[PDB]
Amino acid sequence: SEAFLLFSRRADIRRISLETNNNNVAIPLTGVKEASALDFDVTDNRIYWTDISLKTISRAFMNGSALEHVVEFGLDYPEGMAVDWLGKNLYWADTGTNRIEVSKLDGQHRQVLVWKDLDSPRALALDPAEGFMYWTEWGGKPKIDRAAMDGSERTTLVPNVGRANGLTIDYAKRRLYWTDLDTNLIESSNMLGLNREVIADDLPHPFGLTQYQDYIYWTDWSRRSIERANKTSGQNRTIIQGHLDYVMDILVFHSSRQSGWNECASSNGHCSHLCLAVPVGGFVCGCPAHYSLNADNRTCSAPTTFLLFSQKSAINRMVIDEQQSPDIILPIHSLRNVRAIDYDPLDKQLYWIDSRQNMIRKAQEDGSQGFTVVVSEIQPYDLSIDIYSRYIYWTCEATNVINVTRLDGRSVGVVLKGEQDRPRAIVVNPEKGYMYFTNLQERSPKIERAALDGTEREVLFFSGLSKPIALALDSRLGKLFWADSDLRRIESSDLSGANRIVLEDSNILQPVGLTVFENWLYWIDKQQQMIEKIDMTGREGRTKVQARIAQLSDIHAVKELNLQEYRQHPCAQDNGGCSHICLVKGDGTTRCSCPMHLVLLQDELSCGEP
Amino acid sequence: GCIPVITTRGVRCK
Ligand SMILES: *[C@@H]1O[C@H](CO)[C@@H](O[C@@H]2O[C@H](CO)[C@@H](O[C@@H]3O[C@H](CO[C@H]4O[C@H](CO)[C@@H](O)[C@H](O[C@H]5O[C@H](CO)[C@@H](O)[C@H](O)[C@@H]5O)[C@@H]4O)[C@@H](O)[C@H](O[C@H]4O[C@H](CO)[C@@H](O)[C@H](O)[C@@H]4O)[C@@H]3O)[C@H](O)[C@H]2NC(C)=O)[C@H](O)[C@H]1NC(C)=O
Ligand SMILES: *[C@@H]1O[C@H](CO)[C@@H](O[C@@H]2O[C@H](CO)[C@@H](O)[C@H](O)[C@H]2NC(C)=O)[C@H](O[C@@H]2O[C@@H](C)[C@@H](O)[C@@H](O)[C@@H]2O)[C@H]1NC(C)=O
Ligand SMILES: *[C@@H]1O[C@H](CO[C@@H]2O[C@@H](C)[C@@H](O)[C@@H](O)[C@@H]2O)[C@@H](O[C@@H]2O[C@H](CO)[C@@H](O)[C@H](O)[C@H]2NC(C)=O)[C@H](O)[C@H]1NC(C)=O
Ligand SMILES: *[C@@H]1O[C@H](CO)[C@@H](O)[C@H](O)[C@H]1NC(C)=O
Ligand SMILES: *[C@@H]1O[C@H](CO)[C@@H](O)[C@H](O)[C@H]1NC(C)=O
Ligand SMILES: [Ca+2]
Ligand SMILES: [Ca+2]
Ligand SMILES: [Ca+2]
Repeated sequence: SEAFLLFSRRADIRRISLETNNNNVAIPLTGVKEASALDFDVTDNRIYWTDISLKTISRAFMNGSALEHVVEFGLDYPEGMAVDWLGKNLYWADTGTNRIEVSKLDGQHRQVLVWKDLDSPRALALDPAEGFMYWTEWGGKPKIDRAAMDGSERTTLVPNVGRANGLTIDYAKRRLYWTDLDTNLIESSNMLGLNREVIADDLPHPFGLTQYQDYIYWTDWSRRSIERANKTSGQNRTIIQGHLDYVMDILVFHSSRQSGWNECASSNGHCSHLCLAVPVGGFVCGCPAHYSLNADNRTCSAPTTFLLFSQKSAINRMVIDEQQSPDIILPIHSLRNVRAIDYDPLDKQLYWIDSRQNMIRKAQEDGSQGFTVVVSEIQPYDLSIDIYSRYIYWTCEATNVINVTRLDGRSVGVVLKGEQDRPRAIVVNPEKGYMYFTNLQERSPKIERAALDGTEREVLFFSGLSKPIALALDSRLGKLFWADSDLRRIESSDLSGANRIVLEDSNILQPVGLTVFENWLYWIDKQQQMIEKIDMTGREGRTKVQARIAQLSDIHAVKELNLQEYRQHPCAQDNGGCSHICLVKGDGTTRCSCPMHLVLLQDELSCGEP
Repeated sequence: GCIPVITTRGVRCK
């Protein structure tokens, strides 16, 4: 339980003993590029640090063992971070994403706590024994803010201040400390931001700050030092170490800095996912981002109705609620060029085409159970899942076919081949037994319909098209939707091809995807880097959903599957007995068909070779 | 090489 001073500099985290004169050592870390923000857990002597250049948060024991990345995705500049040693939680702030997030100390159950009207949150301090967290905001109007450790009742504590750093709590004396990088002061106040006092005014460049016993410790970037002085008088100064340029953070490794108790410490509040300290009532139960807290206030429920949108190297999820929950990146590894996404509502699994690997991959939203459904002259261009028959209908840019594969990877076969066919975008309609696709023949783009076995093929549209690259449909309204990236517009029509109408053609730069959510049609504008939606009832206006999203690739809405309605489909029960293709006719009855390389047997159910 | 720079929105390499 010796007192240690830890500081971050360059790619190292180094250690200074505060009790023995003879002690300077580097923590044996591997693979760190820029060690910024430091904290620790008194429970297990683990140290935590963020990396501005790696855009990660990591942890390890002080002897360098059990190096672990706990946060990897969705970080831009994680300059603030703090361990909740009572609730066993990890808080951090990102000045790039303008977010303050929480997760378990192993990174599980990541949730966003502050995301609105937040400009450059940088320095974070936690008081779990009281239920408050404090942070500094940079930006146009810098301030020191306060909130509960669940993000609620956010308030501005100290409005007149420059860019403050090294926000530190003196738990014994109930005082806040910080450096001001604009006034070049070290200041102190009470927990309410009152009784403000300048502790040191003669420092040329104070940056980092911490407190131990009757001393405060700071770093000066002009003096290249870690220095220490009386926390009350500012005197009794001593230089802990010099010739240390650009120390990012200092931290006191001692149990006195992590003491006290709250309800989360004794029982985790019995919460399933997150126990968050709050001032009044002690604690509330939290949930991972987009999850719902149940009626018991103890257990969480994952969203069943959400919006997925993908970039070149990311697949994101957002919900449509009224607290305007933020969009999150799904922690999915090895994404290189995502060009199309889909979702299976039955097994709750995410599907996408990566055209760098020329594969159809599938995973869960946590990135687990990664599976390759289609692999190597294979060039998947678009995909659409038949959720009842458990097939993927996907287009192949190399062989110019429409191929069908089951979700587990077993090949059904090709249902469309053609000399001059260029099948690119595709949406299935298993409810009516048809599929819709674009034919990007040079000098004659087309939107076509066919049955899910290739028969009954007809051209619905062959004019007023330049590059129809995205398709959507809705079986209840009987409507088909598409976006033309060259004509820069979105159209719709009946599934029969009647009532073709232009939905939107103004202020669209390059629409490359679209999807339908109830009465709302969403699309992504790659060049304009935004998501937009229009109310198809005409009631509400065209709304900008999110902007500044680069490399947009696809967008896909997911509605909670109604299992009673699902099992009412005849092809959901043993494919209707069909070996390969189960089809729905106008009679609502089931018929079986085959891929192009098989023929239907006299069993009226099974496919065989010619 | 990079030197840390205090900006309006945080510390950045510049
Ligand atoms: C860092 O710097 C600080 C500030 O300079 C140092 O703290 C000061 O230490 C001196 C010397 O010990 C203290 O002077 C003594 O004060 C007592 C009582 O003073 C009362 O009134 C003060 C003025 O308002 C007030 O600040 C005091 O508050 C302290 O104590 C209360 C009580 O628990 C506590 O709650 C607070 O948080 C403060 O800690 C207090 O109410 C006075 O009686 C002393 O007289 C004795 O000593 C003299 C000479 O030794 C002797 O002649 C007398 O006969 C008598 O025996 C003495 O004046 C000063 O009060 C401290 N100030 C603060 C704010 O704490 C600190 O020591 C430095 N740290 C180091 C050196 O490591
Ligand atoms: C979970 O927290 C809820 C906070 O809103 C509690 O709901 C509130 O319960 C009140 C009764 O104590 C009730 O009058 C309020 O309408 C309601 N608040 C709403 C709906 O916003 C809930 O408390 C439970 O209430 C009923 C349902 C019983 O089950 C009681 O035993 C509970 O205290 C909390 N549920 C828990 C703690 O299981
Ligand atoms: C920490 O410093 C205090 C204060 O030092 C005094 O004030 C400074 C501005 C500087 O001028 C010092 O040289 C002064 O001595 C020390 O407390 C003082 O100790 C002297 C020595 O007898 C005494 O005469 C004063 O009354 C004390 N002042 C107060 C406010 O208590 C203190 O001893 C130093 N701590 C250590 C561990 O050395
Ligand atoms: C490092 O610390 C951990 C945690 O106490 C311990 O299990 C391990 O034996 C220590 N030594 C090494 C070499 O990992
Ligand atoms: C269709 O896909 C299967 C594997 O999914 C593959 O074996 C077959 O060759 C494909 N047919 C083509 C590309 O024409
Ligand atoms: Ca600190
Ligand atoms: Ca599609
Ligand atoms: Ca889509």
